[PDB]
Amino acid sequence: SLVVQEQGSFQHILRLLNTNVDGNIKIVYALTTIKGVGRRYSNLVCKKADVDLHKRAGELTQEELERIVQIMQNPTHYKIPAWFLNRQNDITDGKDYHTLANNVESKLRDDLERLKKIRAHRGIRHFWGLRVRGQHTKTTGRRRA
Amino acid sequence: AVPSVQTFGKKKSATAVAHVKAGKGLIKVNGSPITLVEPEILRFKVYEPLLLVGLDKFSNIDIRVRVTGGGHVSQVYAIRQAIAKGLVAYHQKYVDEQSKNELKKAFTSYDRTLLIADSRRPEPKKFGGKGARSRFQKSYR
Amino acid sequence: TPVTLAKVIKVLGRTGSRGGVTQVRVEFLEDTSRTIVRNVKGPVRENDILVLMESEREARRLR
Amino acid sequence: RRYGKGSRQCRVCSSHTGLIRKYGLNICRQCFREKANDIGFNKFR
Amino acid sequence: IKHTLDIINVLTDQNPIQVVVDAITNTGPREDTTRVGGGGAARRQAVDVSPLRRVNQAIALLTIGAREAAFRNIKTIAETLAEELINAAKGSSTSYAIKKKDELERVAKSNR
Amino acid sequence: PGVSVRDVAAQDFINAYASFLQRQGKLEVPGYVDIVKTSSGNEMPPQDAEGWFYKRAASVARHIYMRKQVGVGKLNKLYGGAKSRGVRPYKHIDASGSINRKVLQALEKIGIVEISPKGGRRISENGQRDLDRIAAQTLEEDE
Amino acid sequence: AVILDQEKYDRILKEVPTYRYVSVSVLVDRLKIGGSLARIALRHLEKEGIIKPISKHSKQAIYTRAT
Amino acid sequence: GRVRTKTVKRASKALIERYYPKLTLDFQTNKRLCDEIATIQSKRLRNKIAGYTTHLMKRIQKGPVRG
Amino acid sequence: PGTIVLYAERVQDRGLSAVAQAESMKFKLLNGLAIRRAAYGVVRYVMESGAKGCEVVVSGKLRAARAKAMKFADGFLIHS
Amino acid sequence: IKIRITLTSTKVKQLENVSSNIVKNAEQHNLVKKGPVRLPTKVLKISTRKTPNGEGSKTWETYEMRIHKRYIDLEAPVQIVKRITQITIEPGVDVEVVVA
RNA sequence: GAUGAUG
RNA sequence: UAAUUGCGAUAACGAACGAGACCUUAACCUACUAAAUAGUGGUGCUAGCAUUUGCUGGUUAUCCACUUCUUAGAGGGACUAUCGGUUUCAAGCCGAUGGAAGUUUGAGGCAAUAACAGGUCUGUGAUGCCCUUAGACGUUCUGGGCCGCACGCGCGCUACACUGACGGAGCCAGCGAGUCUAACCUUGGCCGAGAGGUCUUGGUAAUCUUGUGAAACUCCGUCGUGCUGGGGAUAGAGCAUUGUAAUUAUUGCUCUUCAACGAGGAAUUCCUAGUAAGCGCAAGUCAUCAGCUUGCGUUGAUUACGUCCCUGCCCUUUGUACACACC
Repeated sequence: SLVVQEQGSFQHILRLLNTNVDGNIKIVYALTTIKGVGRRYSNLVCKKADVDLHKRAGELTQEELERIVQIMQNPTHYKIPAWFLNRQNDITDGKDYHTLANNVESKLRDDLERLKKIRAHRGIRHFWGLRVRGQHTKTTGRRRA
Repeated sequence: AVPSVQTFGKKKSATAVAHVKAGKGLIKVNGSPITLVEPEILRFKVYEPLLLVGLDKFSNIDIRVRVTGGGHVSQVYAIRQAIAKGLVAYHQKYVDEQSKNELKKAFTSYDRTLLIADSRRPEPKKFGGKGARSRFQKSYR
Repeated sequence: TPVTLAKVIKVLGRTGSRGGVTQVRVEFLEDTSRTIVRNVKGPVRENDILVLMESEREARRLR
Repeated sequence: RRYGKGSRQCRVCSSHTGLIRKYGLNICRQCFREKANDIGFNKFR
Repeated sequence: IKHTLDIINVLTDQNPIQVVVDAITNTGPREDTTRVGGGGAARRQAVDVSPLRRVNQAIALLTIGAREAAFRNIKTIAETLAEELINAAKGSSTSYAIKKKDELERVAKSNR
Repeated sequence: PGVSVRDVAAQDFINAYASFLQRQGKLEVPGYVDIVKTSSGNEMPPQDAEGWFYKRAASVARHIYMRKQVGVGKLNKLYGGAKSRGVRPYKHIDASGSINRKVLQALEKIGIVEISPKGGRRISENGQRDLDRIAAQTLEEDE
Repeated sequence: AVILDQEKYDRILKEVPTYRYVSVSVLVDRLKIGGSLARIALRHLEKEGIIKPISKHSKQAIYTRAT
Repeated sequence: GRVRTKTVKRASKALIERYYPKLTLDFQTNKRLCDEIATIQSKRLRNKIAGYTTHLMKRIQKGPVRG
Repeated sequence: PGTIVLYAERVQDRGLSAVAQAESMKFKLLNGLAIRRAAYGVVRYVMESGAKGCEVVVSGKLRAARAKAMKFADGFLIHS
Repeated sequence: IKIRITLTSTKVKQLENVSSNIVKNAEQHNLVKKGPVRLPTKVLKISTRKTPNGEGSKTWETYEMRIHKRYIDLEAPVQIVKRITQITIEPGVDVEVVVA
């Protein structure tokens, strides 16, 4: 139990993967602003990257930040178990990937496009904008737009 | 054989079997010292029988209790009642009457539950509701 | 303003449309031998001491 | 046939619906009430 | 209650229980009102308030005021009740309990 | 007088023993401690990523002491928790079998526990010596 | 505020001792510092003897000025 | 309520006109006589019948009672 | 075979079993006897036997399209 | 010869006549036994709606059937067990005997 | 001793 | 009076059903008859810590004795007994001591006469009549649907956070259920992050699963008034179980996505103590799936002990052009 001073080099915001990340927020939960990084992906990334979780987001040095970005962009390279990733056995390549930043939304628009051209039931349902997962639409989800 | 006595107490489904015998002041609940009873906040309930009479009366006796059933709160009420009853049953058999009467007077004047169990028992649920006397909401339109 | 205290010496039966009031006879602690009839809001027995904000009012009744 | 609603039938009226299977009675609810006295199920509380 | 009492004796150097009894005795509204009417039109009437009810309603105002303060507020529950009790026994208008005692009495006087 | 494990609060004993095992460093750590979460019911991994494992070992060592025999099943029940399930209400969900198994395997190697007939583990002679020595240490530090 | 600089640090050491009652919340509104930092400050000042605890409880900390 | 029914009032009435000498002013004794004097089908009813009889002996002590 | 044996035994007090008399009505009414004659026949036989009360109710299309219930009774019966 | 005599039924009075007959029959022969161990009663239940068609206020009904198992241990020669198994036939009671 | 039509 | 329950009055006298009685269940018994398929103590063997004769434990093939706790069978007990008030002073009402228990001791089951054109011919090999009776409305087989969504409603479950969320420790119930024309409840060891897989084992049951080591709860920490580490709806990606077969995802696991919701308008529902309310477990349904229902326990308040204002019920008196009966 101790308290120490800090020099004014603290930077309040910082751009990772082209998405500003708050500085006044602990690093574990501050990196969640980057789309594709959830609470448990950050919890693992910081520890695989040897970062003092107890320090706030803006208390990380530049060399630390670049470490997090690299580890996070090719997670398997640093022994991040395959099942953590958000995409596995890609339908078009066979490789495992974790999607970050803008690639999240872009890939989603890809999948819906793939189904639509395939003309499979899921694709038709999205085109019409209705619930896809089989939910009853008689009494729910009316004023959605 | 060593002088001894047995008693018990209850509240809801809790039952505490207290075994007493002449000794050197040992007092133990479930094989641990009385001091380690939990939940912490209600510990002075377990102490209550010892204080209301005086720790002197317990110097020549050993009490071992074992409690089962109920929940974390009703048990503490079982324990204190087993200690109160055990002491008065020991004075019933191995000490004069005048002492037994005085000891019962100290407990009764303070909290009747230390000697006599609580009569309250639960009521069955009835169909047409979530509980004993509550009912489902009713609708007309 | 001051306050005055009186003591209930009888209960004269419930009043109010819905039964929420009680009719009582009081007895002033000081200058006793003066008794007024007035109304109460909650449970009340004999020997209860009331704090009347004003003294010279006397209470209506259903009869 | 190895399972499901249709694998079973009331042992009295061959009805598929309402069947009570506890204790292996295999009788429908309407038929249980009529026969309870003879089966040994009495009404106490 | 354990935390709140400890706090009170820190903040005042008076017996914490005494604060509770003083605050209650300063909060029970002496004069109240009831609805009286016939056929549907309704007007209030002035009535007195019994001893038992002054305590019952006193505690209600105290815990209700403390609880509303603790909501969406950094101060923990134990404190808001501690400051509510300190003020009320002080007869201070800052207390939520005393504010409401005066409001009820004022309406009771206008309807005599 | 003497001392038994039952003479010291559970919280005091568990903290003292977890520190001791951490210091001696003769207990095996399964390696994936930094990844897994101790029960499916949880939604985040344990906070004390350094010493949560030595903490679990401290509890289970005592738990055998109090009882006769236990198993992976008893420990899944013991450390189970309430799932959230979002919109739908809660329900008891058992803990993680892998952790509670590899703690039991680890304990025998350091010599605190042995298998027993009837199934399940059992406090060994050595384990009692280990747990009671420390017990007297915790009480002695009441200052 | 989260990161405390000498301006915000010496302020604590000079104003805490006069308080009648100090706790997690009191240090968050008298001088602007988050609740988290309020806790480490409490567990530091105590170590140096500037405040005396009345009772220590996980979700409620109660201290006072030292004597 | 504690209002007895006619099956109790009449049964006690029959006992007094046939067994006044043997009844006493004591419940327990009257409880045992009603077992030797009348055939009753329950412990509950037997208690009630004897209880009223005791009550009637008290009345007759102070003065005769109509009926 | 040979383990289960069936025996017959004439009843005791034929006039005091509800199943027996209920059948007696069914066969009389199938025969063609009027409703009232039959219902009071069972009541009379039950009572003379020694029964302390008998009740018979015959409900249906007794005389016209609309249905109704008839009651016949003798003595006294309890209900609770 | 060691025997266990488990008895069961749905009506106690009969179960008591047969069981009490067992202890008196054995005690006049001055055998050694463990008195009738009365096991807890087990109560069955069937809760069902009263209505046969699904209309009207929601009302439920509960039924019950009870079982009164006992067992008695004896130590007696063979010549006497032969008739012990043949005595005490009473409707509504089921009896089973296990040797050794 | 407010108001209160209709099938 | 809870009561057409009684006191009485009296052109009525004596009777019958209903209520009460009755039965079930819950609370007491150091009193009777027993009980390793329940428990307790003593002694054998025995681990650990101190050591003066101690504290806590293990041992089902080691034995002995016993019945406070546990099961029952048969009984006892409460009747408002006793006492003080109050009424023609009768039925009773108010209070008090004692007692396990003094609102009919609490909770139920049963439950009258007369009706409804209430619900069911989709429970019935219960039926009248009418229809149909072989390119069938019969029986069965494959594939869909009862889930389709511009909207309106009635039962509900998550929440809107510090009386908190999250992570480690603490650690306690009762009601139940479980394998024939057969695979059921499942311990234990091993494998996997999880789900789950695999080899054995106990139980046709006070013996095993099962102390059902359940949840809320407590203790210590991370968070710090910020749509925020509250909330997890809506979507993507993989991994598994049950089933011939899951796509219109049955369900379960894992990472990603992270919307409405800042305490809710007129209106309106339930409740008088172990009750409301909070928290979950067994059963019914079941191959699979609870946000349902029937029960069970665990933690446990505030506010009346009244009234006829609103909504309705019962009895008498009185008016009526109502009888389909104030619609």
